[PDB]
Amino acid sequence: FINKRIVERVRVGQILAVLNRRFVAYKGKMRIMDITQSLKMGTKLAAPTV
Amino acid sequence: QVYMHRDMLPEPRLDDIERFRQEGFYYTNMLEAPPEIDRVVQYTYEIARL
Repeated sequence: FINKRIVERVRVGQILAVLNRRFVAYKGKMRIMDITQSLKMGTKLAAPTV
Repeated sequence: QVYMHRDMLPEPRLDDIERFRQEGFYYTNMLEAPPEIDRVVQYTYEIARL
């Protein structure tokens, strides 16, 4: 006994009845970059912070 | 006492060429008197960076 729907007998009228998740995607023009390597002691920012 | 201000070079007219030649026309950037303190804006490094 599993209590999870691993294999289900479904009629072909509801093949695409599993489309219930919302997805987002960035467009092709955008770039994704990491800035964790910019944490160095010599850096000073223009606007001071508390 | 060094200031930055927008000024234009003089363009004197030639009423009589001999009379204009008689006087020693010349131009300077020397200031006879410093500008009024209520018409000057002070910049330091911090405000420029901000």
